[PDB]
Amino acid sequence: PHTYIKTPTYREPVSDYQVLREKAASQRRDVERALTRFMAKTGETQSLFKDDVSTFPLIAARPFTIPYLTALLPSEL
Amino acid sequence: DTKPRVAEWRYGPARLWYDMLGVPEDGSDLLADENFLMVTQLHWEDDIIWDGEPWYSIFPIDNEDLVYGRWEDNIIWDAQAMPRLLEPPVLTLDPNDENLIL
Amino acid sequence: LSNTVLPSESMKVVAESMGIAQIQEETCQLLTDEVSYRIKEIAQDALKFMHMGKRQKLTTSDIDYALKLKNVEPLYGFHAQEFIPFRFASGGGRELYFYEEKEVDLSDIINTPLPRVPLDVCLKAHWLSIEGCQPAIPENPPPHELSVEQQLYYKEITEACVGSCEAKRAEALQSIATDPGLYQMLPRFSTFISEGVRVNVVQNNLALLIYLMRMVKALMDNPTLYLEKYVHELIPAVMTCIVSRQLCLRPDVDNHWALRDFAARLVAQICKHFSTTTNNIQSRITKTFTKSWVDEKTPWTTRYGSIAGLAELGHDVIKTLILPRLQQEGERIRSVLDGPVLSNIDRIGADHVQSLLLKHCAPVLAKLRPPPDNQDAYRAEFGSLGPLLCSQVVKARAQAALQ
Amino acid sequence: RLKPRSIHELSVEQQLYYKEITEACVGSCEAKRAEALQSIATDPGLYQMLPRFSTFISEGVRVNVVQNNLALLIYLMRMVKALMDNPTLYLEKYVHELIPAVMTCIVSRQLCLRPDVDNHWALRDFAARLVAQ
Repeated sequence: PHTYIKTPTYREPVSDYQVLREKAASQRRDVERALTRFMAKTGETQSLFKDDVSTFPLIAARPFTIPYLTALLPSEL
Repeated sequence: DTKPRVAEWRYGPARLWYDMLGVPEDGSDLLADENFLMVTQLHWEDDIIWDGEPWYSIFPIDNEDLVYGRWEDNIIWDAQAMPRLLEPPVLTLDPNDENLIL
Repeated sequence: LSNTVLPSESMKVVAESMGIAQIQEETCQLLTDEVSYRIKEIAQDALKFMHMGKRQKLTTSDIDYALKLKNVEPLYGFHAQEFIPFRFASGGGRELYFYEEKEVDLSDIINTPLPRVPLDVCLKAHWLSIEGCQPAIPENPPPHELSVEQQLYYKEITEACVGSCEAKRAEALQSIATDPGLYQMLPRFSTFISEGVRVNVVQNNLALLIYLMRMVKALMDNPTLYLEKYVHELIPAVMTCIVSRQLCLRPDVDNHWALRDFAARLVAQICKHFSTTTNNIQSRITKTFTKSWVDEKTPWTTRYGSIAGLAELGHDVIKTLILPRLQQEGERIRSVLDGPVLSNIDRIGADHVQSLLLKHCAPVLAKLRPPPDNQDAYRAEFGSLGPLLCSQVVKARAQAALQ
Repeated sequence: RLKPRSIHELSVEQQLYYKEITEACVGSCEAKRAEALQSIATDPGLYQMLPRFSTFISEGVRVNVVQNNLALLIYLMRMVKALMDNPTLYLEKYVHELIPAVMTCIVSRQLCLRPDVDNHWALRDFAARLVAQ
């Protein structure tokens, strides 16, 4: 079978709960790190250390005009 | 035929373009084969190394659309005189690609 | 379209409420074109009390004012607050609909809660428009799915590359180029880029196309994500930025020319990194560029794009594609040194094509000719390509001296 | 919407020969080497597997001259010679990978012991110059 057999093959599926938990965890951590570094670089920034923007940038605290609306209200519903 | 564009989603990826457009809801002899063989089109000399210093697939599976499809039919040669009418494509999340959780 | 009447089988049913056993079909046709004629004369005379008494609703007191007008006796009991109920009866072969009327004890109408007393008609004055627009008084009218983290990241990154400011764009492109986990958001970026390059046909925006090509160039520089599964979408977008003819809103002043050589460098990179013998990316890109260049009737912009891509592919491509059609330069200089219409837009595109052609064919002439090159320009087409080749040999000598 | 799970353009079985012929052509046993060789020189259905053979040759010589492993190279050059005399397959789509591999066998320095196998090295350059012309 090779001269004539023509049975298809598939790609190796990764059904492992350990590596799926690791993949989803690391992708979520990387996308939230990329998002927070992008938002701290393109805005007002604070720093725990003197002149520290490259490592650990903090998005600066802005005051709200009505703070209970952004505190108490649910965003996913 | 004139192409004025058509949009069917306004809610998936490219929603920003759809909103900017304002499409509401779902409403809408040098051509000889040898010339193109890569022996005659590639500086393969640079490769020569001088003084250098199966039940599941063994090989990877290629993009069937790139390998087989005529993507050349999505090139817009003339904006006004577009031979066919292009339609909005929905996101198709291919699961053959690894690095995608689902 | 046609004269619509009540059905003739609705008069056989009515004639059996009377007691008439057999009624022939010519009598039933004689009945239904008269009763549907008298319906249309009270439908249109009820509409004369709906219009003259300004109501636009056609209440049941409009039909009762029209039956009073046609002398026919009124229909009693249609002013009470009712609706349209019907009750289906299946039966053993007799299909019909009826009312299913209900009863009520008489002391429960003597002891109903009375509605509230009505008010009398009074007048009220208010300004509708005061020398202009309406006032804002209350008498007027008032006027697989991305997680939220990466949904927010997708929104911020895509809206940073639409053109509000340049610094946020540079940080967004430096995010796309240098983040480790941007998979699961690659299909969204590919769809965004390809649809956005398509939206150039509705609005010929050069700037947003330059931004999308810098988005593709940033996506290519990411070491972590592999664009092999999504390159079939990004190839025709860059191809559309190369070989389309109107890349500009004002064709004469917009430098569509740079989005041409930038996207040509981009497609040379996209077929250096991804062309495999199973893919046939580079051969299929050269074939599209070649049959767009050799074929006449093509505009000078799309010929510029074809020559730019073919000349960014490499040296052997311009040896075996560009150099046979160097006589085409004569067909170009037909419309440059001697044009009946000088003030058209063909001249700037033609001498742009000329400048690109002789710039890219000068090292090819420096590779496959003698070192002297005395009258190679005269032997060349128009004698200019040869001057450029002499300049190229001089530049090569200068580079050797620098080395 | 998820696009269907694609299949490789080779049978699951198809992958195996690729595997038996390549594991025989690295020359652990000489009669095997030959059995594989016989196959490569006259299999009519060896097209549509030829990208994977050309890539295995090319990639092999380049990571096989990092340490100058002469047999690994003499076996790959014999695999090239067995690929060429097959009359059915169309080779000049793949010769852009084949030619810089043979030039490297002929024009390269030998990282392993300089003398002794230089006799074979001359043949490595003899087999490479034969297939080059």
